[PDB]
Amino acid sequence: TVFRQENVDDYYDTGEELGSGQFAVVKKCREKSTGLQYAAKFIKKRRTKSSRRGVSREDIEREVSILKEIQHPNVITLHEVYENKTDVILILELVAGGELFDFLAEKSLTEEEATEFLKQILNGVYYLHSLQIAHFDLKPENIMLLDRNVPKPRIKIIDFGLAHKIDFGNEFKNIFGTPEFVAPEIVNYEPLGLEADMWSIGVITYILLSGASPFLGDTKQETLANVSAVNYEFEDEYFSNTSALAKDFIRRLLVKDPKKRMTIQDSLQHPWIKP
Ligand SMILES: COc1cc(O)cc(/C=C/c2ccc(O)cc2)c1
Repeated sequence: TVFRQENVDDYYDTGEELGSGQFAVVKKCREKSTGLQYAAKFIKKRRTKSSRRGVSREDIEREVSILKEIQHPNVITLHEVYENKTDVILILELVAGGELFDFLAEKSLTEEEATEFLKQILNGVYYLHSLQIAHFDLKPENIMLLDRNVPKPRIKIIDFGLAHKIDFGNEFKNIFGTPEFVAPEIVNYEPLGLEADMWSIGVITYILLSGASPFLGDTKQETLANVSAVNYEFEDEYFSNTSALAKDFIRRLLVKDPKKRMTIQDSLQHPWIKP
């Protein structure tokens, strides 16, 4: 699938940088014809068949295809896609309140503040999983606020760079996500499905309530070993005033066997969440 090959600079002006990663950088931008503001994600293309630098076109096309399907208040929307010899440039909805991760460093949240964020995450993931889309990269870095100066900020899931359609119940590919947030099946290179996202939600919930990462070791290999062994516990120093029902929600997500883990529908009916 080919994308728009006119120079993006003829149609947009760029501004402040919003984030940069391994092979991509995101810049605030403004469409000249409308004055509307977006986030331009420049993804570096691979320049040879067998290179390790840049992103393969198959991977770029999958991210674009997923983004084109989604329209939900808690997920980023795609506006346009351009390309040139060096980059694919996705013009994405602008979410400018910063990461949940940076918001988290400023506060530990109350259970109400946690559940207000968490319910929005669950609603976005419910939409995705209903479409058989696994995100495969859920973590505070990929949750951005619309306005960080309201008591209950609205959030959007970003970065569909690892997302896959799961039309056969599972996909057998390597997912090099962030060790602190990946499920045991990712660590063990097993077939992957929607369940991996539910584990990540359990990790996110633990962090929201405590400010601490449940599996984090001193090295990436320690973290991955802890994940595979389900080596976590609720430290009383951090959880002493957290309700047992909140701990129960987490416990039913941080389950090694994907088949025994709560699904997204289970998580919405769980007594901690269900109104
Ligand atoms: C590319 O690498 C990164 C790393 C990172 O920590 C954050 C971002 C921000 C993405 C983004 C997308 C759409 C928006 O509207 C606003 C931000 C990008």
